[PDB]
Amino acid sequence: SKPQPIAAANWKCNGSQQSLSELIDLFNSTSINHDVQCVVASTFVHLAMTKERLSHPKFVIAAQNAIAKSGAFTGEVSLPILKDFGVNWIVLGHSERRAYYGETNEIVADKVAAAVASGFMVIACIGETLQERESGRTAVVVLTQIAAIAKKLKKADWAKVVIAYEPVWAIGTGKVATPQQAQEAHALIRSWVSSKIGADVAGELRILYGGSVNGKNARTLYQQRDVNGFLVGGASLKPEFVDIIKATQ
Amino acid sequence: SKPQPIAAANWKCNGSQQSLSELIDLFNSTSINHDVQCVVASTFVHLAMTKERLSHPKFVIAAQNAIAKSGAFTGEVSLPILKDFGVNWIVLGHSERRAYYGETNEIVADKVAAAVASGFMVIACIGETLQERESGRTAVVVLTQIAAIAKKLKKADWAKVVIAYEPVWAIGTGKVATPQQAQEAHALIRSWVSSKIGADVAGELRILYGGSVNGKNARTLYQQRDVNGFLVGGASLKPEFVDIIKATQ
Ligand SMILES: O=C(O)CCP(=O)(O)O
Repeated sequence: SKPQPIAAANWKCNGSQQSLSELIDLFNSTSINHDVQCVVASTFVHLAMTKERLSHPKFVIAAQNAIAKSGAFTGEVSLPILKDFGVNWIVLGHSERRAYYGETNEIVADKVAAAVASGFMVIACIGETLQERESGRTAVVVLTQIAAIAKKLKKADWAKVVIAYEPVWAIGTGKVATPQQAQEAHALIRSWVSSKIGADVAGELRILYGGSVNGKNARTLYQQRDVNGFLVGGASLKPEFVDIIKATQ
Repeated sequence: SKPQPIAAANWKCNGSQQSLSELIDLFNSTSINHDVQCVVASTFVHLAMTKERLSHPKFVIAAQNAIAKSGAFTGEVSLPILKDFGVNWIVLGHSERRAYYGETNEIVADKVAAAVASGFMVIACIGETLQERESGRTAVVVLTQIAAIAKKLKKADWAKVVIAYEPVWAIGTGKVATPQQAQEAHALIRSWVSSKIGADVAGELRILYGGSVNGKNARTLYQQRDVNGFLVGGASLKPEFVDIIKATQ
């Protein structure tokens, strides 16, 4: 017995009106018969189009980032802005952002807290590098990530949180990650939550696999005990995302 | 005589749907009797609502930032995405991006270069901080900034560039630079431009003032030989933006 799965599509910084419109269309067609939460996370610029055009009852929209308050932050987009706009979902603290845009754990932690406080469903990202992994530092890092986030949350706040574990060590590196390696990590996050936050929170918590997933492997990855869905990059700009959703039962 | 002035609104990370509709209705209501190019830079999230609703022939819509190419940059927007969406103007290198989000002169220069390659009209922000001004270093700072941009740009490119001079210490503080401070700063930029690029280019270039511009101060700032207009933060969220516009006459 698992919680409700989530098939999240992180379109990242990609797409055109034309190409996206098409994909939206493929999606609304999809017959999904089980309890799953489909999430399409578009660029800020594509939100409106996606909003109007996505009609499927299992699909909800997410933004790929946000700052906490409004004000003088040229080029940024805030939680109030998003909330007014009718977005209740958010990806926070992705790998690409921690790398290229200076997202310390504490910045992420703060963002998650702000979001949770504004009523969003947060897909908060954690995950270690090839360097970190290699040097025997996996658990230390992942637990620190989750702990930093954990601090600012009250127990009741966990209902608003989804964790996506990203194997950074396996992305762009050459390395392969097996379903047992996903699961090793997944189970260690849940361990942590169970232990510090509580078994009841633990049981309900969605831990999405945030690494390389496609139509071929998603069923297998899904087979694992602590894999509750996916945060999809590549395969999300594609028709196979539909197999990704199916693979969640 | 002078080049065609610009009056740009930098809404920054601010706004509500209804609030912006309102300004836009006002803006559409306004009869701009003189040749001025009016710009509205709204958040990414509102580019749709701005583009669809903003009717006035003297107004363009602009983005507050972008990255050069599309790819795996979760949270970010690229030039190609903006170009696709019918946005042809961009504000780049803003003080708040340089400060908070580590945008170096290198980064700005690269962004600008790419933006002009892709056929955008670019408002490039340059300006010293309080510390530098008090240290006597303003000259060095502004030139280094302008020269960085210059490196990446060949002659013709200049046609699509607009230079915004915004002293950090005047950004939403109340400390509007005097007309004398602005005019000496603006002249310096132009004397560097004529020297390095060409006199032909220097007379064509627009150089804008930004930092604590309101309806009151605007007319005098504008009277200075080398002041081609304004980049307005705060007063752009108000009906006084209109006053600032009429000030470029
Ligand atoms: O930084 C800007 O672009 C304008 C700052 P102000 O709000 O003082 O006009």
